[PDB]
Amino acid sequence: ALEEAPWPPPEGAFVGFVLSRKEPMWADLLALAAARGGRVHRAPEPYKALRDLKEARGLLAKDLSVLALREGLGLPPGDDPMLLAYLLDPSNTTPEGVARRYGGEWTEEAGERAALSERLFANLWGRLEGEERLLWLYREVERPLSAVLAHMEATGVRLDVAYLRALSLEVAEEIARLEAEVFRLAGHPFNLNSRDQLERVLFDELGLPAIGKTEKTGKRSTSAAVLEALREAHPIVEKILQYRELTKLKSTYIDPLPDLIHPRTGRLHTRFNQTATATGRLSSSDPNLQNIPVRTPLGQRIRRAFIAEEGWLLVALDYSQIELRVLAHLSGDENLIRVFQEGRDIHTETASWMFGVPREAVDPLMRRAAKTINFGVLYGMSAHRLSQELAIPYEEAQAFIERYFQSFPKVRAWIEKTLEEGRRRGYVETLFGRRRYVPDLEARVKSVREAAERMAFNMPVQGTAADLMKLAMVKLFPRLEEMGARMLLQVHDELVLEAPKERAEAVARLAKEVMEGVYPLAVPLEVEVGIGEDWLSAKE
DNA sequence: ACCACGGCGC
DNA sequence: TGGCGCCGTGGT
Repeated sequence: ALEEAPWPPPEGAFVGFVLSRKEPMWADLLALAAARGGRVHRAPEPYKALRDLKEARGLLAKDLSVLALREGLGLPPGDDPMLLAYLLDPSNTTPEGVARRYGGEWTEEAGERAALSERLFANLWGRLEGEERLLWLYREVERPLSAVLAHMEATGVRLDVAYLRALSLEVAEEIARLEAEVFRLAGHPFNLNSRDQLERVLFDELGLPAIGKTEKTGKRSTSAAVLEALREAHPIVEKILQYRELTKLKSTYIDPLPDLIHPRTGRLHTRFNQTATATGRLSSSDPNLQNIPVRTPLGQRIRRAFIAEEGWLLVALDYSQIELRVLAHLSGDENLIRVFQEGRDIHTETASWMFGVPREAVDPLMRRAAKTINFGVLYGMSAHRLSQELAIPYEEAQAFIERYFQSFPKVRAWIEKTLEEGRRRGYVETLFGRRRYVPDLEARVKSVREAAERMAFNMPVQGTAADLMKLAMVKLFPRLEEMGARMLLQVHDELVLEAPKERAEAVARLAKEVMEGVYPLAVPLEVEVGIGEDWLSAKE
């Protein structure tokens, strides 16, 4: 309110900034302002004014820092009340929402954003008083990570445009083949991408039985859940499912990628966000790396499109079975911990325990059953879905779930304990104290309660895995920077680096030891590491 | 263009 | 298998 001072601000001001568009690598900086002690300093020319700052403190600090890096200015992000809000409650994911909740308003003026940032930070910092685990997470994980993420987003990754052109044509050709077959079975062309038109074809013209309904529009569903069951009702059903698979891959991960190549860098600049998810896992966008298929050979073909700069090599590091390792640590189950201390193939070992047989006598189908259960228990898979993933009777599925918990009773115990903590405290927590609120545990509708139950015992595992990775990223980055290597991508429990040929194997060695020793667990952390000219070739 | 929606990937 | 980023569709 009282007088706006002229640029530049005193050291330690919070920034507010307006971009021409939300993606900083592609945006123009339209306006910059700083606030300290409630007084605002507005920048005459924003790009030059960036030079006057030593740190970006404020809402979306990381995003200003990426744009600053684009311009060759080293402007590290620092304090950011988004990070505080997210630690207090991970349903806090955006500035608008955080302002709506805690005070103030997210507007479109730089000066006001800078003033809001300063007030919110003080406010939220006060609300965190005495929350020592969350404060530890802020100082040791979230704040320093934000600078790592700025480096990753600003550096981007090289794409193999020639390879993607060839992949596009190969997929395009298979799609054309399938739609021709579909039209022949239907007797006319129609828009396969229109669920309304497909509904008419399947259930009115071809007279197939409808099963499920749609959620809100109240029509006959054509979802995979329905088509799955109808695969014998008509040969057209299988063709649609194949068509959908390929068209989703092409529309999402083949066609858009070259347009994301930045004209100034010649690289693709994946956006990373540390306040997006319920669990604390990093999120990515443009493209969303998390949803590149993980089973299909198609998924593998997409990773082949990510390549090293000439003379460099990609290094891919993955925390193997980290979710189950974390579950072993949280549960304290001695039989599960043993598997991982023995360094044995953990699904074979699981099968060995479950079925009461030596490991030599575990056959591949038994291993598959154990693998399915290991992750079904983790994610709270149903006996019904189990019996159809293994293709066995429903009652044999139930028996198999119980068999797992008889062998790993402390896992059963930990799940129930976690739900009890959640029902009593209103939230659950990770190893490090990252917190998720779970109000719908005490709910009437069975459907909703069970979804809440699943979040309640997943979040502690997923979030612990998440913060192990983040902590490792924070620790690795200054070591990589000094070698002239880069951190490029993070997805699931995997990290991808770029280093010159000559330093590649040294960088691999270094990254593996930092990641494996980032924190002591009841079981060791194991990192799978590979080196290659593309991402697919590096993951092995 | 905006939006909600079905559908699908994790 | 298991909140949201993603796509194309269809209503303004």
